[PDB]
Amino acid sequence: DWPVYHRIDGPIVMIGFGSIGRGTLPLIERHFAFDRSKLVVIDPSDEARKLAEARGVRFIQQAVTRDNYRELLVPLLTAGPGQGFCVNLSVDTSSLDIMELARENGALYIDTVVEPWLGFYFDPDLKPEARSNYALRETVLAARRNKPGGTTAVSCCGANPGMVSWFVKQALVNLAADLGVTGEEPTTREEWARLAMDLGVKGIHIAERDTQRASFPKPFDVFVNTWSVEGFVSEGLQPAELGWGTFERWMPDNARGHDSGCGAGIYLLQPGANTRVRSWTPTAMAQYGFLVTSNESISIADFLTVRDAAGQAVYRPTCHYAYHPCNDAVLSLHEMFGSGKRQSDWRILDETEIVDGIDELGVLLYGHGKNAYWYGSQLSIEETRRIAPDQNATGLQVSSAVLAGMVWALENPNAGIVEADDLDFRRCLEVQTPYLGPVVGVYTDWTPLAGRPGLFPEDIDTSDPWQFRNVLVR
Amino acid sequence: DWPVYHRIDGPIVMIGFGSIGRGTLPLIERHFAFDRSKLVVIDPSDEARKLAEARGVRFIQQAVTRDNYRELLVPLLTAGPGQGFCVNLSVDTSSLDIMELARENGALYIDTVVEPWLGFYFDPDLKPEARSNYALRETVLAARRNKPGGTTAVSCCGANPGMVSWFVKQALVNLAADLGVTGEEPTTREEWARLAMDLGVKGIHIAERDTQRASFPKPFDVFVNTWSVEGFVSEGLQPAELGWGTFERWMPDNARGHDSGCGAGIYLLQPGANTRVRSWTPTAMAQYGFLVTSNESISIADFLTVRDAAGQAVYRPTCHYAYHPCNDAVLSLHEMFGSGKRQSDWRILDETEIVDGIDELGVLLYGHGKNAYWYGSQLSIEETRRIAPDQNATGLQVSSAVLAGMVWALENPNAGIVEADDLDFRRCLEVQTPYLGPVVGVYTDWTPLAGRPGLFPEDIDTSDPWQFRNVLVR
Ligand SMILES: NC(=O)c1ccc[n+]([C@@H]2O[C@H](COP(=O)([O-])OP(=O)(O)OC[C@H]3O[C@@H](n4cnc5c(N)ncnc54)[C@H](O)[C@@H]3O)[C@@H](O)[C@H]2O)c1
Ligand SMILES: NC(=O)c1ccc[n+]([C@@H]2O[C@H](COP(=O)([O-])OP(=O)(O)OC[C@H]3O[C@@H](n4cnc5c(N)ncnc54)[C@H](O)[C@@H]3O)[C@@H](O)[C@H]2O)c1
Ligand SMILES: N=C(N)NCCCCN
Ligand SMILES: N=C(N)NCCCCN
Ligand SMILES: N=C(N)NCCCCN
Ligand SMILES: N=C(N)NCCCCN
Repeated sequence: DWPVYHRIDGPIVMIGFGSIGRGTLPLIERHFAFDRSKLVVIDPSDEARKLAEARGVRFIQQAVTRDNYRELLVPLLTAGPGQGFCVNLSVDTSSLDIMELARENGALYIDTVVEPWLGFYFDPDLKPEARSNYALRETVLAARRNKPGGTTAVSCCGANPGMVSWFVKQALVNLAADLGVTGEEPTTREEWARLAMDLGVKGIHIAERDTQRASFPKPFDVFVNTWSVEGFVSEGLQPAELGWGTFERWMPDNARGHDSGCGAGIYLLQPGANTRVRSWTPTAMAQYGFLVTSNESISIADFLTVRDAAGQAVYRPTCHYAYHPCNDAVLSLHEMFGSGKRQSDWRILDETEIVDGIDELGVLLYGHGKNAYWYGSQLSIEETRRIAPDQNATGLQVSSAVLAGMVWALENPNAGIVEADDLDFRRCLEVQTPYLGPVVGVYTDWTPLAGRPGLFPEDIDTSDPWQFRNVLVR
Repeated sequence: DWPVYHRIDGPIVMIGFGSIGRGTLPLIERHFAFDRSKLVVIDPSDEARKLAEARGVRFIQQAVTRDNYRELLVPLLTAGPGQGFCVNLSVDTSSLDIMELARENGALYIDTVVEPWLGFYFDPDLKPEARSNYALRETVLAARRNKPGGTTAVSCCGANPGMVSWFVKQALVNLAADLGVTGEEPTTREEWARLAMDLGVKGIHIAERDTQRASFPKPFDVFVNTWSVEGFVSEGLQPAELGWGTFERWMPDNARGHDSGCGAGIYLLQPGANTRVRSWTPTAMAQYGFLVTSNESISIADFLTVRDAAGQAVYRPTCHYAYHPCNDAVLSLHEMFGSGKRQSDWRILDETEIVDGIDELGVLLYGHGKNAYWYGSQLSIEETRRIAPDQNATGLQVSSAVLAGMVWALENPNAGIVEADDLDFRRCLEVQTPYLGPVVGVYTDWTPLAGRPGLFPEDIDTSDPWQFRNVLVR
């Protein structure tokens, strides 16, 4: 039967019961021991309430806000007898404030995004830089500097960000092995960074192709996606953003850096979901991805930074998302950007609506001696239905990563604020792999210069195919 | 009972029997009197042969080429007893050479594109300028200067180019009435051009939204369209191209003009089917179109040019395509450009495969006192099936325009080389209108600056919303 990893000896408070909460709840029930009445779900949606009622779980129909979160969450998280777990799978809530509250009260915490309080983005007073995931991540880094150690809080532990950090580590190990480089895997951050440098990894795409499709065609004036529409649109309207590698010799005129912080990022003064990059996955082969911001674009580049004695970066990989969402989401983006406004309605595809497809999600490491290597999951909707209820393949990659991070947090409960890059990647993948379908590593000789130049003049760098100059669609 | 407009007493030579030839043959049979034995279809494909044989029509299974066209076509065109009609609905053949051959032999001619001989669209030694539709059209204008008058040959008489020239005239008439501009309806080119000028028409989009969709979803690695895939891809890879208005104050850095010719055009050093423009149709409302080259982008701008005594243009409208094809074609373009190569297979949607949808095709005249006015057809697939066989809504708009052009040519058989702008628009619409479904005019207050500026800095011209600077997606 399914492994029960740990007893949770306190309340389990799940904030949000949308596509990911719905997929995560059954895994929590499956893999942890606890009295059923310890778990409570908080979400303002009537749709969510009705579903929770049908699952027989406690439900509080309330939006968590800047004004109520202390009065609501402190009693719930401290109900006893021991340590509770705050599982934050919401939109419109501050990850940082809720994380800090959980830690203050001795509750474990996990989320899948650094989300701000409602109102953050649609404010005309914010400069583009302040709307970046780099800036949001810096709030978490500052929180950790201010309060080192303490109760474990896992930031950004979904599929991507989250699982893909573990895939990067596995991929680096595999690349070394494939070269005949034997000897123990890295143990420390510096050793991981040096492995990437030593292997000559220039950069990393989070290279994803979602091929799920529904039994109904995309409706006019409806945004369709396989996970949060609100979340995807919000991030798609944030600046295009990337971890910025030391090898890069060019950036766009509308690229900007940061005065402060870890030093690993740039952003572009244009929306990520209307920015295309040339990328590749095993099933897609060459494809366009959208350069949507993501926490791990920064966090992986930061993690794999090698510095000199003076503290200047001497090696860092480029890292960013290259997302090809499901076809109906591609059409939804074309519709939304073309109309200059959000659609009147939206829907997230349910497993009962999906006729076939996979969520092919992995990491594409490039620039090393074997050109490019993609490592990741090819989870199909058919396999998903066999192994976990109430979610599609996109959802299961996320919910199983949350499961893995929860196991890690329960196993390592005094680790302070951590990102997926800080966790034991082998333990996490051990927990997650039963939910990932085929997990494979594939080399390719494809580069962004394949077939170029064509019929028109292009500004390309033929000396270094993987330069962002060649990847960015201009 | 369907009107039988005229008897055709000579050979009817149909070159090409793809989507448009298949839709056009039954209209020819319906609306002209002739012995069926006098029709001959020429196409290299087995598929075409089998369909022709099923219709009991003479078929010759040959590709027309530069090497064979004289020896192949002259006996067919001159078989008698009367004047023949060459109906050219092919790809990979020279419209100019066939048209000249038909004229030399006293046969009427019609086509829907200025096509070059096979090999042109991918000659690596061709400069971008030479790949433009402006350049191709100039070969036709030069032919007309060399041999004025004579047997009628109608160049570019499909839906667009073709029908939309007639819609522009009707739209100018309607605008004059609504804006209270007094004067007789124009009856010469110079009078039409002066009317556009007097109305303050800054520019025109050929503004199209195809919403046809099939009973099967888009297959991976298959290009799907509602008319020629080979044709659409070829034109999509030609430079983005537009008739260039005197009101325009800016053009992009990669825009180029022409040192000779009618003077009406610019092109961009990028492919038209990967170039987006902000546009509008009644059903789509605000949408992206692709800036795919089209003969009428140049021909309409040229037709509506007012020159001073010295022969310098003092008024000319901007004119270009803003094409939103069917959703499966949108996905096909994303796939093709994203992969950097044509898909391995393609298909044209048959009426038997299409579940619903329309081809909304009209002209959007902008910059006048009522902002913008769209005039055109909203033909549905359901109506198409009721009124004409063997074609979808896209096809019927084209085949019915060819029919109208044929009627006009028989009624005006010694008019020389003409474009759709040169034909009697009321007569042509009288023939075509039974096949166009709802034909409507709609005003809108939408402009390309709607909702702009937004989240990010943009290079806009706030003084004049309709500037290309604002329309082009950059
Ligand atoms: N790291 C990853 O791989 C990854 C993947 C998917 C989603 N996410 C993120 O996970 C989160 C959930 O995604 P989803 O697909 O379940 O989204 P969803 O849109 O399906 O659900 C969001 C849910 O949060 C709710 N909610 C809104 N305001 C709230 C508030 N004030 N308090 C409590 N709940 C509130 C909605 O009512 C709702 O049911 C999103 O923030 C998201 O961007 C991360
Ligand atoms: N003006 C408009 O509105 C408009 C609209 C649709 C199509 N078109 C144009 O009409 C033409 C036909 O379009 P379609 O949808 O029927 O295309 P299609 O791709 O369906 O058919 C083209 C046909 O030409 C053939 N052919 C190829 N090479 C040939 C040769 N050397 N000699 C004779 N025949 C040959 C194919 O075998 C074929 O059956 C295309 O050139 C096109 O771009 C114009
Ligand atoms: N990383 C993001 N920007 N969003 C989360 C995407 C989840 C789909 N695998
Ligand atoms: N992941 C990093 N960028 N740095 C290491 C942080 C370690 C937190 N305990
Ligand atoms: N005008 C073109 N570039 N192509 C012909 C388009 C036919 C769809 N109405
Ligand atoms: N349509 C033009 N641009 N000029 C007028 C041509 C008239 C051909 N008899």
